[PDB]
Amino acid sequence: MPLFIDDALHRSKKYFHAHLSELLLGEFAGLSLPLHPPTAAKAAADIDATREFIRQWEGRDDVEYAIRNWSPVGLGKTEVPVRLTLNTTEELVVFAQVEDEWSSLHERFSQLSGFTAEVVAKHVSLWRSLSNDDLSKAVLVVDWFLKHPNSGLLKRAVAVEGVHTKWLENHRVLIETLVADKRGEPGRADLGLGDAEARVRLRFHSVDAPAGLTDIEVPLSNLCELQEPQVILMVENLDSFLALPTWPGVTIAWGAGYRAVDIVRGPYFSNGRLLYWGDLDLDGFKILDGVRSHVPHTESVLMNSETVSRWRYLGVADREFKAESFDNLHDFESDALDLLITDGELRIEQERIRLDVAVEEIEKVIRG
Amino acid sequence: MPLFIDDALHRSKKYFHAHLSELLLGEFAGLSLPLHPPTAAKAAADIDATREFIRQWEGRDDVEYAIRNWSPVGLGKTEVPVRLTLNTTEELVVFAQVEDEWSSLHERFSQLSGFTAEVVAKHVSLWRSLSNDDLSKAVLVVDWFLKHPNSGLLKRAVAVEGVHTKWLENHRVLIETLVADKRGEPGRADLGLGDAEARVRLRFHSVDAPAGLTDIEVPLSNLCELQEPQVILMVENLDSFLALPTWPGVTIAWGAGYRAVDIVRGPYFSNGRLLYWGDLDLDGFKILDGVRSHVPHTESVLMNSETVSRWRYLGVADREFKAESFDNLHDFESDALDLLITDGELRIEQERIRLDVAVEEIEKVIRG
Repeated sequence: MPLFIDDALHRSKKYFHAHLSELLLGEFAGLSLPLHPPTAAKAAADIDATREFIRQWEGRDDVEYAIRNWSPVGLGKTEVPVRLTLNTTEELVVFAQVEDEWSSLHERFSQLSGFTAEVVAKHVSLWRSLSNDDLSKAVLVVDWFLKHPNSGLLKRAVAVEGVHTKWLENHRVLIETLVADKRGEPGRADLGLGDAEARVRLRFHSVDAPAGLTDIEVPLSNLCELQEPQVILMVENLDSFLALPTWPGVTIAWGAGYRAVDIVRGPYFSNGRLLYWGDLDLDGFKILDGVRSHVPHTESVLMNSETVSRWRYLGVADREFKAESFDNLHDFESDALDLLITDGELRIEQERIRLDVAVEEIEKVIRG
Repeated sequence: MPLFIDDALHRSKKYFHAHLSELLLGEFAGLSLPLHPPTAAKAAADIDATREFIRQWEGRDDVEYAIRNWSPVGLGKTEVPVRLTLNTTEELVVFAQVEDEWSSLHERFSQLSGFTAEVVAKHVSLWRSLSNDDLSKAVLVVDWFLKHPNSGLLKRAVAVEGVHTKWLENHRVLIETLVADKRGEPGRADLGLGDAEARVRLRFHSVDAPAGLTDIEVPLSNLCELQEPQVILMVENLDSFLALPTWPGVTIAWGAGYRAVDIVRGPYFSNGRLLYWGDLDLDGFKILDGVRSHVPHTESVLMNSETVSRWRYLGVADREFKAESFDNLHDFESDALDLLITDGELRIEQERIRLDVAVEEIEKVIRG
């Protein structure tokens, strides 16, 4: 089919957008589009559209013309445009009508001349839409990450002017690439940003309270400053954790559900006898399994078929129950979870156990 | 209009439900419903419906009948039912067809005979739908609240079997009424339940860290176990609070927004020089005002027209701005809030201040 000038314009702009990387590198191979001039029969079938096709190309210096003999259809020998060829990037950009976009791209590109041009061009998609101020901030941030490698600092501790956390996160992939470039690392550099926040809550009896503080929440990293505990009681439910009294030599730990598995990776938790009390449901047993995966001498409390049998009348159906296998449960815990399964996937929350009964069973287990 | 038997049944049941309190008290005044027998003309216009009306009442001992003379319409003297009268609660309940509901209501009511019958009947709406087990638990809970007045304990510390927090809350108004009854208090008793709310977060320099713990979160009640601070830096935004370094003799406190006003009620906060750093918006200044309402020597940091003037280019419009007057701001803070107002209700979040600049201004203010 005949390629009209509007169609060539569209294809040229589409190609320009498809090869933005190469053009910024000066790697323009040229674009050649055949215009497919009408056959004699088509020229005779629609004389006016064929005239329009030819007229749209007349007088262009980048267009090849050829004489076709249409004498059999009464038009005689007529010169028709056959092919557009754009050899230079300037010809493409002026033809594709993208001069302002190209100038803005080169201006932004030139602001990035401190980095490898090849890498910049390959990821043009990351920066073509940024403001010049955003680019200047980006350069400043890259220098900051090069001067403070593995800072371990929170995203907020990047003290670069105009750089707030939401902005730094939004362009993060670009920053990682540019840090990799300056470091000579492939792809994306580790920024060495931190997250901190590894926290755990502990309660003490007044005789053991560090500096007399009987209820503290600390980062896991500070646990080495404490006296080693003889007994740790980890409690999943917070309300049960808070209602318990405190005992000499016993550190009470809040398990915070599944967070228990990450918490027990701290050496503090292996230095004592670890007792765990969770929910009587799938999730409590899965947390117990994960805890023993790091501290195998973990003893369960109130997570036995005897307690289940007593308190199942307050159980509700666990709505999310999916049979999962746990490798680190003892037989009596497999028996208790199976017992919860068969009564209709029961969940017996810790809060349904009478606090005094839980205290009595805990005291029995702790005393040995 | 003639009242058919179905309509009387409906009205009797509706009345029964409307006076449930009085019936349980034996205060049944009787129900009298006039049946409005047809006039001669209506009896003649619809002979069959009139026959049905009469037939539905025939043979009932509680129905008054009267002879109407319908001879002018060819029916002669005909006896017609004129009025239903139910004098006893049994007649009403059997007629209203609510025997099972009435028996269940009295059984539940008899379970409440330990309390004033009048009060129980007046609030029948609170208990008619409970199970007998829920009633037994309620009695046990009432005895618990009578034996532990002003316990200050959390809802979870109610160690009554089968009573969990969600259940105790769902029936709470009923429990308060019953405790009031046994206490001889009008209406609803204070249960004397607590909320054990507090929680302030503190960071220390390593030389001041209690037992070497440099980042702790404690209940406000534990603050008396700490050494009195020389300087407190309260920070509203958490990310700024965490990114700051720690200084000798300086305790950094997390203000947690509006929670700062309740936190500073602790004597710990008056024992030192209290510095506050909040957001540059309406909320930060309102928190500062509330803080000084308890600790008048509170000094603001970075909440001045100089800092505003420098960082306003990162401000955004505060969308919830409502002109509020604050009594405890100093003139330079009124000037800074007014400056935020006039540039279009700006919010300049703490995270937009360069961390090193905030550190420098904080260090200047702390050093004096």
